[PDB]
Amino acid sequence: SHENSNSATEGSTINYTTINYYKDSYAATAGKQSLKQDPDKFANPVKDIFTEMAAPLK
Amino acid sequence: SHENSNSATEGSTINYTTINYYKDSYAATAGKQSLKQDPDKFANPVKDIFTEMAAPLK
Amino acid sequence: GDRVADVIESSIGDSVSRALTQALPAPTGQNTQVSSHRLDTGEVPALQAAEIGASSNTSDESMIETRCVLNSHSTAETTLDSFFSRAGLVGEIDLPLEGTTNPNGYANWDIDITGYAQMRRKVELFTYMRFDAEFTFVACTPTGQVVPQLLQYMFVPPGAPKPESRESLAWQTATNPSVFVKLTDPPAQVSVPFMSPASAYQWFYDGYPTFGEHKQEKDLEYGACPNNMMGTFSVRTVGSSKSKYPLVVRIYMRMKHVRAWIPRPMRNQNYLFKANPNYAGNSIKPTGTSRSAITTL
Amino acid sequence: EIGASSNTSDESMIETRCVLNSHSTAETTLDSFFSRAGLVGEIDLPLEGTTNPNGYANWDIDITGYAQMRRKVELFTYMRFDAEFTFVACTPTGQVVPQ
Amino acid sequence: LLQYMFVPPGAPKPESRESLAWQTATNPSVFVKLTDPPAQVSVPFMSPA
Amino acid sequence: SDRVAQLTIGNSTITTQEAANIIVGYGEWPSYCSDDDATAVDKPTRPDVSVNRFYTLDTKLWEKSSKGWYWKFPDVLTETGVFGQNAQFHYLYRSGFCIHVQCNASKFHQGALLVAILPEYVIGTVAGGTGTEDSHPPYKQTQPGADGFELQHPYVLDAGIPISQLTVCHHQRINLRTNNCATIIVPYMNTLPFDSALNHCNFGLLVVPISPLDFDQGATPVIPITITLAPMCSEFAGLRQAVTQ
Amino acid sequence: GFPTELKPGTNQFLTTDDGVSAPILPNFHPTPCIHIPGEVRNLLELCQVETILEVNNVPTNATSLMERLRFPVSAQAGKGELCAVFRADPGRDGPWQSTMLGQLCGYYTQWSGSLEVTFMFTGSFMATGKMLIAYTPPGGPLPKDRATAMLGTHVIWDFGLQSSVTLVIPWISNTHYRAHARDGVFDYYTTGLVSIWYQTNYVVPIGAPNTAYIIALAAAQKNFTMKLCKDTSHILQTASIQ
Amino acid sequence: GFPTELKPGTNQFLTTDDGVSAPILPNFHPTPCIHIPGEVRNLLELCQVETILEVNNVPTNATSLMERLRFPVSAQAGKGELCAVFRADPGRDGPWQSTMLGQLCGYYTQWSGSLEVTFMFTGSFMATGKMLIAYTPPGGPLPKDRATAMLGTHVIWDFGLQSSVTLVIPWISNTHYRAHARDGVFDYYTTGLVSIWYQTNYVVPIGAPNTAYIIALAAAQKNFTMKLCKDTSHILQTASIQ
Amino acid sequence: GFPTELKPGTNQFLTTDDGVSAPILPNFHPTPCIHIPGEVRNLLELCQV
Amino acid sequence: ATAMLGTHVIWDFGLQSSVTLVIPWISNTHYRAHARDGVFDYYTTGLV
Ligand SMILES: CCCCCCCCCCCCC/C=C\[C@H](O)[C@H](N)CO
Ligand SMILES: CCCCCCCCCCCCC/C=C\[C@H](O)[C@H](N)CO
Repeated sequence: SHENSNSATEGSTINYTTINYYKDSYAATAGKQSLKQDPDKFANPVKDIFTEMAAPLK
Repeated sequence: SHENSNSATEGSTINYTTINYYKDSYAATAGKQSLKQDPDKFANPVKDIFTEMAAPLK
Repeated sequence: GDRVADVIESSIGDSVSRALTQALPAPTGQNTQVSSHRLDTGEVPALQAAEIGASSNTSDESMIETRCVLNSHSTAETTLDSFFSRAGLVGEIDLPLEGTTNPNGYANWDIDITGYAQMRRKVELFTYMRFDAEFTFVACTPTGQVVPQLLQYMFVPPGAPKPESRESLAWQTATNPSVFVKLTDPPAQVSVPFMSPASAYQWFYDGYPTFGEHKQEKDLEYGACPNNMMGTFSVRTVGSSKSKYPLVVRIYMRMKHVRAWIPRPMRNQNYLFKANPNYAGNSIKPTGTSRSAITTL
Repeated sequence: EIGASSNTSDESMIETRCVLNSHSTAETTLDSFFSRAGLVGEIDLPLEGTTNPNGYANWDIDITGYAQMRRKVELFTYMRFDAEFTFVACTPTGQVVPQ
Repeated sequence: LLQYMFVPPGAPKPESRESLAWQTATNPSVFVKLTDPPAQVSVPFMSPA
Repeated sequence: SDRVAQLTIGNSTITTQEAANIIVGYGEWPSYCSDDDATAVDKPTRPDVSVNRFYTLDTKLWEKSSKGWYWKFPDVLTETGVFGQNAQFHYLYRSGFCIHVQCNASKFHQGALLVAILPEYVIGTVAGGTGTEDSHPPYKQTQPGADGFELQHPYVLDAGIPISQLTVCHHQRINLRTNNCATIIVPYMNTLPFDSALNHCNFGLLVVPISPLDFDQGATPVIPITITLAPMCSEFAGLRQAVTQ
Repeated sequence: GFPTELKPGTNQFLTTDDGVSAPILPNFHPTPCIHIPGEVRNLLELCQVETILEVNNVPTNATSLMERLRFPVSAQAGKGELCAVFRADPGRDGPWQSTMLGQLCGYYTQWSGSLEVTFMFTGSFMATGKMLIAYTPPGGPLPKDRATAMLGTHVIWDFGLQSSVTLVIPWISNTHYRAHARDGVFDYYTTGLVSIWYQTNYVVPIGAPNTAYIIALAAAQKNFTMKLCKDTSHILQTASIQ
Repeated sequence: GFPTELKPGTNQFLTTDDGVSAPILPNFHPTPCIHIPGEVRNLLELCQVETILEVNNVPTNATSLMERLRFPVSAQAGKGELCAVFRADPGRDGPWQSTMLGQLCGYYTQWSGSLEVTFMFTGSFMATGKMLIAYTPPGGPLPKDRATAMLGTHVIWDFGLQSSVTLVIPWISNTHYRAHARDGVFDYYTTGLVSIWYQTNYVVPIGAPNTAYIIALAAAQKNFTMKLCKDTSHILQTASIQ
Repeated sequence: GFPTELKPGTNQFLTTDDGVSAPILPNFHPTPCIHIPGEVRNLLELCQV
Repeated sequence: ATAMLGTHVIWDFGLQSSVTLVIPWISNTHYRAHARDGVFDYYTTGLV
């Protein structure tokens, strides 16, 4: 419990489930990540979103 | 407690008693199985069951 | 929008598997009850009909005069967990210095556990199997001598590039899993998941994997399930030069979390090939041994 | 032309059935894709020769000398990670020695 | 490297070093190096009586 | 109320006066594929009466020196009816079966047949006899259609596995003193919820005389055996042009 | 620097250790499992199924290997003759090797419980007869006559509608468990003999065939148990697979 | 002197072990992280982006490598001719190697789910036409005519305001997951074919050009998943970097 | 990577150590025990005869 | 093999010496007139 928060994800929205036997958090396991996706960020990056049914160009 | 349910029996009626030091459940021990039998499935697979005393062909 | 009665009263779309059976707990052997003489008509528990295809539902309480026996014998050793969680030889790879098989410091061995008869016949009792595994690599010299040598055990799944030599660039194991060991150290031991695209492996595939006309040219495809081809296990001597210790790696596989479906007749004839239930038709052997007369033992 | 991708489905384009997908998205994480130890360097300490014949060798850290791990990180432009290095020392023949 | 195989009654005894009973598919076996400590296995009460 | 049976499915009907009972294979009735178990998103066609009905393949003659025959499923029904066109026109397939085998003879004939269902009945070869050749069986012999193929070495079922232990699979016995029919109801058996009917065969149907037929001359020497089989709970998916093999 | 001391049993590979090994693949989730029918949960499901006990293990050539699954029943002189005899020892080399019970018991060293033997008459409907199927417990030599065999356990089976009788070979042993008999000292574990005698005769009218056959079908019961898994012995292999 | 016993799996380096290693630097706190845009959290974000599927993989020389990203559409004789055909197998050597889906799937061994193929018309506004884009499931040979191809899945696409249609190649497989097809036994894992046929014709007025081009753009869907990470095979390297 | 340090007394076989060894046979249940008469529980029963 | 595709029964001789085949009503029309040679073959019921 007494250990330095000094990994490269301290200050990230995702929470991990790690094992560590040291005071340095970057020595811990890779753990399990959170399963959260954002495909809209790369695949539909438009200011004015449009639906499936809507023909986009009116 | 935080570990992936990723063994080849996750989704089986039988419950195990395993030991694991990893997050991968397929690394765990073989454990103890449940002692449940179904000999009727191979030995008396008939639509119309008949008793011991009943002569089967009436 | 269902209106006619020929579709309201239907059983189409009934996905629930209707079973006649029910698995009940049998931790111990069945106990025996006390039985007496019966001198009655109508009820005949000894006369059966094997024509039905079922087995005899008779007892010894119905056929002899018995005593109360409390059976405390456990059914825990006939489980698949106990019957299969016993590490057996599934492969054996030689890395000689010279010769004809692998004289160039590396060897690929396509995974089939059907090269040694002792573990094959024990899994070929069933048609479908779904298990995790634990492989174990026992590396040594032909003489059994242990030597100070470093090895690399790479798993090459399907699609991935097989290594053509010892200094090939596939040994870099960036995404492929690999293991490094010294032979002065204990045997390696990794645990493996169920890695097939199907819900179970199957040692017998009655059919062809490819479409198209089936001639004598490509007749060797009969029986090949690609849902069982988990790939290739490669091994080299880690180095830029030729080793001086000949080596033999033996692979010992142990199942865990076993499930199995559809038992089969066990083989009574000798295996001859891998993934092929062929036999010598000239030398057919009975599955037992003989007598000279049926009245004399 | 908008630059976005198709928001279509198979529910909109064919007649489909209810499929309950129980396939996990846990193996496409960066944790799983990159937590696989790969070769990034290789140093030789020969006895004679031209490279390092004097019992020492310096190797400036760049993990861009072997194509298998390079191309896998050069898929991205920025990366922030901890690491775990592992040093597998041996003779050219693979022989292990007391050194 | 040695192999310590337990061959119960009924099971096939090995006739040579390269015999096929050493595959230890159901029989229990132990592999050891002699540079390592002595092996040590625990055993149950295995008699029919 | 057990030796008589009327099997009615579709526009077909089999009456029996000398039955034993009906075997339900592995204690499971045929069924349709759940949404949990399915993976293909296409909506499958479920034709309920045009393919779920009894078909009648051909007759085999039980002579004295008969050795046995096998029929591979669903190769029996790929050139027969509305079933065998949908199987051609589609890529996937899923059905159970109700097999029915008829052999009628007098009360002065005697004999027994074993009628067994062996899943994934892979066929072996004699390896040239010597055991040196890695020969493979032809397509005539692997998938022989509805005219079946006869066994050369029925003790080992032409696969190296013994006939004696075949009663661990489904089976009934046709004892000419006791019965002349054998009804086995088979579910769908595969690792996959769906598979192609033209490449993969799910099981084989073995018919083997364990006891030889015997009669005194004067009687009728011709004793046929007819296989009669119904798909059950059939499903098809993946529609493209028709292909035969 | 947690101090420890390494004990004997280190750096040994025991093939029957139920331990934790290291995974190769992280966050792998396997293909989900569907309902496949025929899930075997215990091998004592397969020991209760009746399979063919080949008593007539006389022939050796290729064509007559189908003769080995049925033993004949002709008409005799009515003097209570002997039809057939066979030992009741499953793991022993004989008729039971042709049975699943006799092949799974090779993978185990000790067995205990009652057995079933089912005989089915494969003759004409007009054929009729009666047979005495006796179980002679241990100590009993081969009986020379039927009056010596009835003293053991027996059934009398009249052919009729139901073509099948079952003889239960009951558990009679000094020991709780019983190992595999063979020649010599391991004769301590014999289960006994089973013998079949003509009670009356095999009676047949004009026209029907004067000879029939009986098919034996052996199994086990709900009280059967096996123990101490080994590697089988009554099947061997010529080396050099492929 | 806590007694222990060392098991197999000791002194081995497995490259895929998620364990604890020893730090070199104590009490090091790294540089804090800022909001950088474009955080990738899963690679199935990059499999849903449409990238160019180069069907016209005919040229080989240097100048005509830009010809390989668009396939032409001229005017025909109206007999329902064939324009183009390509397999629907992403991991297989062909048009999909030019796609991110076809390059990330090389790093995995098994895939499952539906695919998208988007075709965009790059012709004149006065140009008009109709095409049939068929998906022929497995078993289907190469269709010789359009009437054989409509029996599969298909769309009919009329050029107009919206220059783009999408064909969803739906998930039709016996297996839950599907590995990488190739010549021989691994043809069990083929996904099928995709073929494009002139429904009517490519109609054009006076003055406008008598030939156009179509640009294919392939992606995946929200139900797509990959499994069992491996090392890619359809890119190799000549050794001796620098 | 739980750090440990190995102490003296390692890789030694002491014949009088009451420790845990590895089993060869999993899920083996032995033959049950009956009432046999004459159970010796201590050798100071036999020194009084 | 061509005839089983229609409606059928399989009849085993035994105790009950009689089977019945129901020829079911399969017609496009509600009512059906008397067949004969020529145009009135539109009203055939089939074969047995
Ligand atoms: C670091 C090395 C790890 C090696 C892991 C190897 C993975 C093997 C998984 C087990 C596969 C089960 C056996 C395969 C199937 C059958 O034996 C044949 N292919 C079909 O007859
Ligand atoms: C006791 C020895 C410990 C050795 C520790 C080495 C520290 C290395 C930290 C990882 C650095 C990441 C990779 C470096 C950046 C890039 O590869 C290149 N420099 C830029 O192309």
